[PDB]
Amino acid sequence: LRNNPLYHAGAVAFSISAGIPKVGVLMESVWNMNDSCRFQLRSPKEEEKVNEEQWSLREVVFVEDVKNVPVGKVLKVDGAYVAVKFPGTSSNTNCQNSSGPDADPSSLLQDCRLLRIDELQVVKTGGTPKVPDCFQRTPKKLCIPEKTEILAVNVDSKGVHAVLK
Amino acid sequence: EQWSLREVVFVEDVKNVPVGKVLKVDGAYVAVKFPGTSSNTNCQNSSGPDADPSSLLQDCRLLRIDELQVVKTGGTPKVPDCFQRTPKKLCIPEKTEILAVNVDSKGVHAVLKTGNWVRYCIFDLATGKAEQENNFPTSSIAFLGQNERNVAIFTAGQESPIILRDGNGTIYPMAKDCMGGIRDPDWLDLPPISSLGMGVHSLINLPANSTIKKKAAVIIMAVEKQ
Repeated sequence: LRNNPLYHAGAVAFSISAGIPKVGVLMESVWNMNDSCRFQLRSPKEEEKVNEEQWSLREVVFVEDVKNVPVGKVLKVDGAYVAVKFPGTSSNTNCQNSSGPDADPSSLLQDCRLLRIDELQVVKTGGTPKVPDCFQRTPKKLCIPEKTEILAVNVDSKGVHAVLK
Repeated sequence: EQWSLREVVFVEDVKNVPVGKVLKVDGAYVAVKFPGTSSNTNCQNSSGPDADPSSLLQDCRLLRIDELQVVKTGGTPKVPDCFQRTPKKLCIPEKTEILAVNVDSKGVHAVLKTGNWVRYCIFDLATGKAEQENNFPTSSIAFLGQNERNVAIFTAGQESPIILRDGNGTIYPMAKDCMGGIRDPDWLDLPPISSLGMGVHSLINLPANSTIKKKAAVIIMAVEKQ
């Protein structure tokens, strides 16, 4: 879909409140980084509600956009419209095994979304557009002034702090 | 051939009014299986349980909901038939006697007697009423002639001219005036006609560049020898 959010429901993130790092699964699609969204904390339906908090994305750091960036196979094209089978479109979560030859062919209709061609973006051999990782995997050099001696250093979210002689 | 719809009569609005069964609804978009949408005319037997599920997709059109109309238990909207299957009465004026009648696409043509008066009448089939009625400029007795049973109003067929006959067997020389009335009789100096033939004939024997049109009325006159 062309109208992709910044992060999708299901992305795993952590928030550091009260010094407790809390790990939670994003419950809704994020459209702007200055908003606040609900996260279900993860290690007859009250237990499902008991572990949601709403947090702002400043506080939250996404580890993974695990899922829910939707890629489907175009099963038909017609005029301005298209039929596309995406993973997870079936409201019947209990139909995870109808991949047999006896799959009621109405189920394949139930599985596919009907959209307009202009609402879709073609996925090329490079995969879906990756959200850039927020972990600086490799060491990055800092611009140390010349002819200076470093007496002490430390770190914080604010950046690097150092005493220079 | 390219035909002007004015001259065409549709016999039966046969087929090609496609009813589809809605197979899936997705917000404002829908998938509908309509008959004859499979470009593979050779898939007429894939109605088995092993029917490749992709074939069902190939068979159904994708549209928006606003482009569709629900078919109710009365079927598709019938185009009204152009053939008046049952007899329809015409609005005949009271106290009139009918001397002759004939037909054409223009409607019904009849000669009506009213006491000592004689009138020529054209009837509209939509309303059933006379579209125009005119008294003859000649004496009514002269039209009634020696034998009123001889009165007639012959036509060549469709799109035809009209030939009246009086009670003497004479062709009555009709013509409209510029007021919509009847001009003085432009006499023909003709003997009586015992019988007259009727029909329309093609003139395709003509060259395509002819000024004479590709149609004509053919009239055969059994003229009496005086």
